[PDB]
Amino acid sequence: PAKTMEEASKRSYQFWDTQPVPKLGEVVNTHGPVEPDKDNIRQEPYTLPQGFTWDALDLGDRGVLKELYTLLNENYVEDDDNMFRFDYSPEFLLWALRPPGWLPQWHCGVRVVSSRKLVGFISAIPANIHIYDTEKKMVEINFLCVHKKLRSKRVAPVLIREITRRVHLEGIFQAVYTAGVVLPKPVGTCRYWHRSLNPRKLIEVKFSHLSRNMTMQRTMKLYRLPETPKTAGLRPMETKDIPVVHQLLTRYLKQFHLTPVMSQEEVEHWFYPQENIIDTFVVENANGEVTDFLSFYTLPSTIMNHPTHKSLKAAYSFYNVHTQTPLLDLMSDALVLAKMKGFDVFNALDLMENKTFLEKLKFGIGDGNLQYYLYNWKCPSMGAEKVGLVLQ
Amino acid sequence: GKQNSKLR
Ligand SMILES: CCCCCCCCCCCCCC(=O)SCCNC(=O)CCNC(=O)[C@H](O)C(C)(C)COP(=O)(O)OP(=O)(O)OC[C@H]1O[C@@H](n2cnc3c(N)ncnc32)[C@H](O)[C@@H]1OP(=O)(O)O
Repeated sequence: PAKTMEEASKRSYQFWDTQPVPKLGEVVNTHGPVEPDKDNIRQEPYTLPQGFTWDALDLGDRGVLKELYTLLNENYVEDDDNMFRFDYSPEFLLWALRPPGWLPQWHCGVRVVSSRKLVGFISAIPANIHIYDTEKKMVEINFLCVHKKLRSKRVAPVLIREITRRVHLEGIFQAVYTAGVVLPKPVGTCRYWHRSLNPRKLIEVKFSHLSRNMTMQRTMKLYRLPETPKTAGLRPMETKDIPVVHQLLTRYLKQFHLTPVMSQEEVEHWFYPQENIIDTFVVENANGEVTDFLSFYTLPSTIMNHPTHKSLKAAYSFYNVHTQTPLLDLMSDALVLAKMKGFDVFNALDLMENKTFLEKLKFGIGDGNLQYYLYNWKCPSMGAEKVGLVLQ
Repeated sequence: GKQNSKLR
């Protein structure tokens, strides 16, 4: 894999060259599908290597959900240095994988025939996506994972072709996804920034480093936060707020070029607070009107090979909508709330308007990139500030 | 499909 465009220029893409995506070299000046919709779809699953079998995972079965939890906990995305690994909780996986419209055949597992061990996974969820001047029903692809012992045997192309086939059967021909690797061809390139909330732990586990010109005591003062948020009328989102949160989000997202189009039921699913999964706080003003909201989701990482610290508690910026409260003040309060809730670090991308507050709120730039991709859709690339889509 | 980032 290539994590920089430089390394990707020298690479050859034996699988992705076969797929309806633009080539890494060319510039795109068109808008539309790479190839027309297929009107006959392969009925049979693609063939796996001998000894492995497809199994659709019923995540409503607690035992099967735990198997998926364990596959990802042991084999999912690590940082560049193999020090941290995502640790999606079972309840988070239910949130991410059973939104409105979820389908069981889109929870696509691979098992060893003899032992029944779960060794592979890929998922699709439906989403309406606004890309420039087009709204398209698409899927979001997530949680592609191959067991470490199965790596480099080209199982991932089979997983991708099989989820593609299963999505084609439902009449959907475009997809959106992110990756830390460079593939043909990014529609936008984003970067994670990190806001330290627990500097001592972050430095101990080498998530962050102590600046050579700074001492620990000074570093802890640099990152100290108020005990309580400052914005008048900030409170957790409630059921009665679902319509106005939907309204605020829909109007706020029109300014970006890659965004979700959420129904009111989807807004309920993605924003209604669930402890240790998703937090949403609204600003209810002196007239009783909701004018702003902030949100962040919970995604810890395993700290590998460490005798004392085992997990890094991380909050991820989700969607933050401002119409009367300054975005800077909203995000300051998100930091205070995350600190109150025990998070070690607050993460945010440089997309939407986030660059307006990242440096001011003492975020530090992270390593690597988060590339955004469309499958079977040709359009010009865009700057990070025009990406208005956040995936789990 | 996320990327695991830490501080540069
Ligand atoms: C219309 C519906 C369409 C639906 C589908 C839309 C497309 C969805 C696309 C997927 C969206 C995923 C969104 C997420 O969830 S991104 C998160 C990906 N997951 C991880 O990073 C977890 C840890 N790693 C692993 O589990 C494995 O290393 C994976 C599974 C990533 C690769 O397994 P392995 O290491 O054993 O590799 P291989 O020998 O089988 O195969 C190598 C081929 O695979 C290409 N490759 C490597 N990494 C990725 C990647 N992250 N996305 C797409 N392709 C990738 C690679 O360049 C090469 O192709 P080419 O270079 O030869 O051309």
